[PDB]
Order: sequence, then structure tokens, then C-alpha cells
Amino acid sequence: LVRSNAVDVIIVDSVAALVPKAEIEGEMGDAHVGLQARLMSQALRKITGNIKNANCLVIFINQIRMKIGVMF
Amino acid sequence: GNPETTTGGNALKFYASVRLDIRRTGAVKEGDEVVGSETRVKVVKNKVSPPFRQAEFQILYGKGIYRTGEII
Amino acid sequence: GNPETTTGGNALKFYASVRLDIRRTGAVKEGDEVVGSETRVKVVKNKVSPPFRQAEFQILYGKGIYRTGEII
Amino acid sequence: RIVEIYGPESSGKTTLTLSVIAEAQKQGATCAFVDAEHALDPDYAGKLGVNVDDLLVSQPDTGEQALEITDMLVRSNAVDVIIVDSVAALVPKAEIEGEMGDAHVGLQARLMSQALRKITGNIKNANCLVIFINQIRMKIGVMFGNPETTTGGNALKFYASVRLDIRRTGAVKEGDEVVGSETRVKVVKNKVSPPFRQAEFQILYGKGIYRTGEII
Amino acid sequence: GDENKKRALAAALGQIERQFGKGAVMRMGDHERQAIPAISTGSLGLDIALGIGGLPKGRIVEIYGPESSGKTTLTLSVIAEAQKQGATCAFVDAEHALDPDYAGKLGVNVDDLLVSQPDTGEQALEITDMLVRSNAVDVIIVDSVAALVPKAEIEGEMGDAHVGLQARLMSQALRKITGNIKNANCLVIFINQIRMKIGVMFGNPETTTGGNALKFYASVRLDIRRTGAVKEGDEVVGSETRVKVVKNKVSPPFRQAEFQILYGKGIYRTGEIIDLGVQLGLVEKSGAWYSYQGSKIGQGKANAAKYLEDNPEIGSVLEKTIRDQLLA
Amino acid sequence: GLPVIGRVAAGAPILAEQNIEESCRINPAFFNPRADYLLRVRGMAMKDIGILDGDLLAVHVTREARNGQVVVARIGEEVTVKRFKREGSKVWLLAENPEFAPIEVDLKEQELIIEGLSVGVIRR
Amino acid sequence: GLPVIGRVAAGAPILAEQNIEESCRINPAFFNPRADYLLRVRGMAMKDIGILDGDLLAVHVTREARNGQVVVARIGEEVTVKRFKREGSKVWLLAENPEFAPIEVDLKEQELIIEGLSVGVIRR
Ligand SMILES: Nc1ncnc2c1ncn2[C@@H]1O[C@H](COP(=O)(O)OP(=O)(O)OP(O)(O)=S)[C@@H](O)[C@H]1O
Ligand SMILES: Nc1ncnc2c1ncn2[C@@H]1O[C@H](COP(=O)(O)OP(=O)(O)OP(O)(O)=S)[C@@H](O)[C@H]1O
Ligand SMILES: [Mg+2]
Ligand SMILES: [Mg+2]
Repeated sequence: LVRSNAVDVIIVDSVAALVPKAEIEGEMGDAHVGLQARLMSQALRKITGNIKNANCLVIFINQIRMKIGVMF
Repeated sequence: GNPETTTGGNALKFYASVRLDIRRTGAVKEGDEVVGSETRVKVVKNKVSPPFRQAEFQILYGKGIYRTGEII
Repeated sequence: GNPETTTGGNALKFYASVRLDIRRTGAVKEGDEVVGSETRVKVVKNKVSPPFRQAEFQILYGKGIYRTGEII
Repeated sequence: RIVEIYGPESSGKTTLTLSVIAEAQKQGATCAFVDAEHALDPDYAGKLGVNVDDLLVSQPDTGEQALEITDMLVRSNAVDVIIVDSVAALVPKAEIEGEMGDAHVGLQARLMSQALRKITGNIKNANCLVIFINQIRMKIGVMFGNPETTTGGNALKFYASVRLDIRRTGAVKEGDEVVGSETRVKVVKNKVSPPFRQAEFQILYGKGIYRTGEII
Repeated sequence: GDENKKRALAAALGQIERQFGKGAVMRMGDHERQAIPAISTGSLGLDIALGIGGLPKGRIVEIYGPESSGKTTLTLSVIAEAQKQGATCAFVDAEHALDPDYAGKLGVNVDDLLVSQPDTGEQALEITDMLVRSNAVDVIIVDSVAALVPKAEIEGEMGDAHVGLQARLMSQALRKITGNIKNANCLVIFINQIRMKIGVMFGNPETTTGGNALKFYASVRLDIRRTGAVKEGDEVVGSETRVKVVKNKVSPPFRQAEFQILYGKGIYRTGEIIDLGVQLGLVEKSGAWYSYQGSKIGQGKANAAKYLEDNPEIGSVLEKTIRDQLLA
Repeated sequence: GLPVIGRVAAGAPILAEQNIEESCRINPAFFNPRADYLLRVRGMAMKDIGILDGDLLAVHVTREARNGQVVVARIGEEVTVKRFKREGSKVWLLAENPEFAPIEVDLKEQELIIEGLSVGVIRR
Repeated sequence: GLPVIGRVAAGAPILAEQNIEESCRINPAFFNPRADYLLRVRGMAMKDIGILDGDLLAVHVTREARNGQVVVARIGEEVTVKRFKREGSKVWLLAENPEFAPIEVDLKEQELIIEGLSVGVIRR
């Protein structure tokens, strides 16, 4: 969509739900740690310039997930 | 230049009325096993018609040249 | 193309009535130890029948070519 | 017959050749080690058991000179064992004379092919045993298969009567310090008996190969 | 028979001598050196670890390690040690990174140091070859083997397919240099960089750069890393190092050695001698009290270092004794 | 193109070399992961997945393996096709046949190299 | 120059123009019987042989069968690929599944249309 420079306000709801394809076929409980983060980093690096050339406005929506370990 | 040269001295390329240069580029393979070869004949020299009229045709083992192919 | 090229000049490939091409693809093992090798002969030139009729046969060290396997 | 043994760095090629030289000298033969990269510690060789004073060492500057020296020694019908320390170090005369980073592609390969063609006929008549030590250089574009590829052209692997493949696997330790390294020799080619007879043994530093543990 | 064999061998040797020179068999008695001539590397940890009390002369040496590990400082300490002996040394660098003020701080007599900073990889190798052939320079240090960019790569644009181009250059340059070095009795040191490879799938993924044609010629390959840091309560003035001799052709390999590097002051040899002497026994400490010849030299490594510095002969005696007991 | 550059063993690993046997005529990107070369199969280990014996298999050059996806493992000088499954210092090369018992490979003791992932079969 | 019969409309000729998707999934006709069109077989009716949901299978236009030879037989309105088994006057559409029993069709009341020979399967 951003490539076409037609749509200029793109909303991506629930970043959390972008389950990677390579993990959808994987069985439940497999320790696929970081796959989604790598996917997101690649996507951002790939579409962070096309936005500028257009006037799109990609609005992601994330979710709160309390972390464990240190609680300063 | 072109390193490839004929043998038998160079007293034959003067008397020779017409000199061909037949090379076997492709191989016509029916299915998996090869049954013919894609030859190309170039008339490098001629004293009865213009030279360099390279022609191509198919050669079929056992039967000979595939006249119908290039006729069609 | 194929960079591989026989040695001893290219005057032998014209007179050669039939030029084979032996290559040892596999290995035959009796449990763990190798007792023979898997060849693959390809008739790459022939003046007595159509070329490129590659044949495969197993060779056993000491016993020679394994004909009894081919016959079955 | 030509015998060529290769393997990664610090695998034990020079040590194995020195052990062979020691065996030949003990049997009562004259051996000549024609070093290539000017890398050899005569103290260590003496430790292995080879009588250095009886051993002929050469330090050829260019590849042609080293190959010619080997041919001369073979023709002499005197030396029964000739070891060429490395085949990657036989720099062709033209390459050394010329400037760096030139497109001198194939010079070493042609030199090796010529040397083998000239030497193979004399070796059988002279009953010598020339051992070529080769290095490992990763072939780019192989993809499928083993990238490993010996250096010095591919004309040596046709004449080589028996080609070894020596690699260093372990390390023998007295709790804290390493005194010897496990080695695995694999006969990747052979014309005098079935190939692929991998054999493992230990190389204790200073004391050479550990035949006694092998016998046990 | 045997006489015939001896005569034939003598004839062949004479002909080889006559055609090529005096280079068929080395003179027996002449080539008997008690030890291989070695250049002290500024620390007892490496001098003892190498066995010959310093890097061997006439052989390529290769030291690699992670970023800010201590490669350049070690090479500069070696250069200073050689200069104190009385041999000319040349530092050729490719990353164009060198602070001559700091080098002079370490101890190198920068006034007499042939520093070349070639703009291309091939040029650096050519300069090293020329210097080696000159038989004048005794120690040659080529820095950052990973920074020798081939001329072709520089001429081309960023992103072109130049896979494996630099390994060819490295292998060829070594093939030519190795021969001259032994004749010139030089000492070439290469400084690689650790660059983890891909698909290791388990185990040590570290991988040295600049192709793998250098690890065959390299007479002795080190592996220098930084473990911790020395802090005076709040500030850091030096970093502990750990040099491991991963390859060697003059003594058994894997003789790991450890020592501190003090910024500006260079290598901290005074502490290393104390550490070796305490475990050897020549220096006595009742747990935490340093002593020497029944005298309380004081309390603390810095205190012991000062006590040894006030009396340089005392330090030299311990350094000679420890070498005579361990190196030989 | 996709020249055939050898044969993979479906079962017990066998020696594999880079020598080109022949050249096919299917466009390079006919497969989704852009298969680069076809590796001839040999055996019946993957019969349960539709890969019988003597059926040209397309391979994509990938050094990374993900559990549950069929790859072309290469143990030493031997190359074989199996399902990849790693859970630490050990790797299991599962086979889709009761006859062929899974293969256990310990990365610490024996080096394992992955040639790539399979993208299809030709069965010509 | 090979047609990909992917969409098989009900009541449409085996080589209808609408039945071809193309999409540059075109490769040369190097198959031995010289198949003239690629048909994608859907259904587990030949799991034992290697037929799956995809498995683009090449079919050579020809009307002939002998003994246990797989062919593309048309029943008028449904296109299916099953093995052929003559019975003199009745033809059996043999398949390979414990659940898919050999379909019995006969000829006196209905004559199966042999669309083409099944040679080669491309899983892709
Ligand atoms: N001019 C300087 N002043 C103070 N500390 C320095 C100076 N130059 C280097 N150091 C420190 O010396 C230690 C060793 O660094 P060097 O070996 O000199 O450089 P280097 O890290 O080996 O070169 P690279 O980038 O790692 S290849 C590090 O802790 C550096 O921070
Ligand atoms: N002087 C020496 N003292 C102790 N160990 C040594 C000595 N020289 C070699 N070694 C060891 O002997 C083993 C065999 O190595 P060598 O055969 O001497 O050298 P190498 O195997 O030829 O190395 P390259 O790069 O292949 S020439 C290695 O573990 C070396 O570390
Ligand atoms: Mg050696
Ligand atoms: Mg530096």
C-alpha cells in the first residue's frame, strides 16, 4: 500500500498479533523466542523510507505485557 | 582473433570454391534421452553466392537430417 | 559451460572412435567399511551407436566390476 | 610412488613426515627434507629421533628451484625419501619476480603439473618416495559438497599414489596442561590397497607419535 | 656398493651447489644455535609461554582479538623492546589509527620508526615486501589485516560482488613474503580481527578475518583478550589481559599467559615478575603479607612494585632467575 | 536451468560431490524459495511425505535450520535429507518412515552442516 | 510453453481457456510422454503414490491404457486422476487409500474419457 502512494493513513492494529508464519506451522509451546521481534525489525527497516517518500502515517498499536526479573 | 584454425596447411582455403563451418550447438533430447543434435552451418567463404549465410537445422541419429523441421 | 577439459591436446578427440567418461559418484559400504565404489560411465562420443547412453555399475575392490548386480 | 598428505593448520603434517624420515633413517636410508616455507626447527626434528646431521635440508627460494632440486636428488639414486614441506609455498619464479596482486592465475598449477610429469618417471626407476605436503583452501561457489580443496593445482591428485587426510581432533592433558593432541588420519585415496581406512593415534610433543598406546 | 651410492650422492650435491649455489644442504656444525633468536615481547608471561623467550625471528606471527583487547599496544611493546636492543623497526598500518604520542609514552622511540599508512591493501603488502628485501628493517608490524582493501574493491562501488577477493591477495602476498623473511631474519606481525562466522550451529563461532591462508604460514598465533579492568576505587587506569598461544612451531602450544596493561605506562612487568616469583618461591608471602629474603617487602602489589622499583638490580636478579628456571 | 549437482540420500547418509550430472529446463524461480539446484534423491526415507526414490529434489541454499522443516543435512562428507529437530547439544534427524530410525547427532562431538532446505520434488 | 490446468471448472473441457492460470508458471515439455498440459490434482485419493493437495501433475493428451496404468479419466462432469484396471467391459478407477475403495465405473452404461496419461508430478 505505501509503495502505491495512494493510501496515506495506514493503521496496523495489535502489533502483538502479527504471529510469524514460520511459527504458525510450529507446534504449540515451541520456544521460538525473538522471532516476532526480528520480523518487526526487518519490517521497520524495510518500510521506514517508503513512508517518507509518501505522506503515509503508519500507526501501530501495541499492548502492555509486564516483564519479570528486575523491578526497580 | 579466433585461435581455432583448420589443419592441413593453408593451400586448401584458396582453391576451395566454398568452405562451410559446421558446429553442433544444441542437442535435441526427447524426454530424458537425447535423440538428435542442433547443428549450425555457416558458409564462411563462397565463390558462387554471397558468403556468411549461416543456416541451422536438426540432425536425427539413425534417420539423418530432419528436413521437415526446417521446411516447416 | 563446463570448465573441465581433458589433457593431451585436442587432436585425440577427433580420432577417438568412442570416448567414455567415468565418474565415481557414490560409495558402497558393508555396515561401516567401504568395500566398493559407485561409478557412472557416460558415452560422450560414439561412431557405432547414438551417444550419451550413460550406464551405472558398482565396482568392488578386488572382485572387479559387479556384473551380477547389473544382471539383476 | 608420489604420496601427498594434506590437512588444516597444526594437524600434524610435518610431524608425520618427520616420523617417516626417522623410520627410513633407522632402516638405514638417506633422507632429504626440502623445506618450502623455511619453517623447520632442527631441534624438534632431532627430538623426534631423526638424525639431523644425516638429513639433507634445502631452503629453495622459488618454486622452480625447489622442484629442480628434488628432481636432481631423485635422479642421483641416493636419497630414498624426499619431503617437500609445502606445495602452496612453491611460488613460481614469475610470480615472485612480478609485482603483487597480479593476475598470475595458473602459473603454480602448470609448474606443479610439469614437475610431476618429469618426476614420476624417475621416481620408479630410483625407488624413491616423494611426499608432498599440501594445505587447505576453501573453494568458493562449491555450495553443495565439501568446500575443502587442496592448493597447488589439481594435477597432483592424479599422480599421488596414496593421499592422506590428517586432522587434529582432541588434546591430551595432565589435568591442566596440554602435552599431546589426538590425530585422525584418513586414507582418502590409494592404489596399493583399499582406501578409506581411517586410523587414529596420538602425537605427544617432543616424543613424536605414541606407538606404545596404539599397540595396547 | 655403498661407496658407489656415496659417490653418486656427492656428485649430485656438488652439481646442485655449482648450479644454484651453497643451498643444497645446510652446513651441519654452523647451524647449531642454542636457542632460536627471539625478540622479547615486553612481558614474562609471553616470554615464558613461547618457550624461546620471545617471538621467533624470521617467521610470520599473528595476534588477533576482540575490539579493544590489546593488540596494538602489545605490538608497540614488542617494537620498543626490539628498539632497545638496537634494531630498526617499521610499523605499517591500514586503519590509519595510531597515536604517536601514546606510542612514545609506551616506550617506542618514535623519532626512529618507519610508519607507513598505505591507501590500499596491495600497496601495504608491497611496502612490507620492499622493506623485508631491504634487509635493513628488523621488525615489521602490519596492522589490521582486515583493513587491507584490494585495489579492485576500492575502484568499484559499494555493494559490488567481490566475494573472496581479499583472501586471494593475502594468500599471494604471504606466498611471496615468507621466503624473504627467513633470509632477512625479519619478524612480521599481522593484526587480525575477530569476526564471528555464520551457521556454526554450536561451539566457538569466533572466526579470524583476512582469509585462512595466513594461519598456515604464521609461525606463532596468539589470541589476546581483555578479561577485567583495574580500578582505583572510581577510575580505571588499566585492563587485565589474557594472551593464549593458540598455535606454535617453536614450543608446545596453548601456554596461556596473563598480565595487566597500564594506560600510558604500558605493560606491567613489575607485577608479573612478582606473581611468578611468589609461586616459584623466590618471593614469600604468608597468605597476604609479601616478603623477600625474610624481609617484609611491604603490604600490597603496588607496595611490592615500588619496593622492586627502588632497587632495579633486585628486579633484574629475580627476572634472570625466573627465566633461568622456567624458560630454560 | 537448475543443473543437477549430485544426489542426496533419503536414509543412511552417502557421499555427495558437486559434479553437474545434467541441466534441467525449469525456470530458477519456479519454486517459492527460489530453488538453486536439484539434488537427486536415493532411498525411501521420505516416502510418507511424497518423496519416493529417483525423484529430482529442489534445494535452496540456506545455512540456518528451523525445527520441523525438511533440510539437507551434511555430516562430514555424507549428505542426507531428514526433518530437522534440535533441542540443545543434540540434533535429531527424524525420518517419515517406521523402517528408518531417527538419527541422533550431537553438535558438540560431531560437526553438522546444513546444505539447505527442500522446496519441492520433480519426479520426472 | 506448457499450460497449467489449475482451475478445473465443473462441466469444462480439460484444456479450456478459463482453466489455464499461467502466471509465468511455465516450463518446457521435456517429459518423456511429452505432456501438453499441467493438471493440479486435489484430494488424498493417491496419497500412497505421492498425490497431495497440490502436486502439480503433468498429463499427456492421449487415449490408451494397459494393465495398471494411471490415466486422467473423465466421467463427463468430474475430472479425476486414478489408476486404470480393465475388466473386459468395465473399467475400475483404482486408487491407493484404505478409505478410498477402488471406484467401479464399467463401460456398457458409461465410457470413461481418457483425458491424458499421468507422467511426472511436481510438488512445488
Ligand atoms: N591513547 C590512548 N590513551 C589511553 N588509552 C589508550 C590509548 N590508546 C589505546 N588505549 C587503550 O589501550 C587498550 C588496548 O588498546 P590498543 O591495543 O592500544 O588498541 P586496540 O584496541 O588493540 O586496537 P583495536 O581497535 O582493538 S584493533 C584499550 O583499553 C584502549 O582503550
Ligand atoms: N618446536 C615445537 N615444540 C613443540 N610442539 C611443536 C613444535 N613444533 C611443532 N609442534 C607441534 O607439533 C604439532 C604438529 O605440528 P607441525 O607438524 O610441527 O606443524 P604443522 O602441522 O606443519 O603446521 P602446518 O601449518 O600444517 S605446516 C602441533 O601441535 C604443533 O603445535
Ligand atoms: Mg608444517
Ligand atoms: Mg589497533
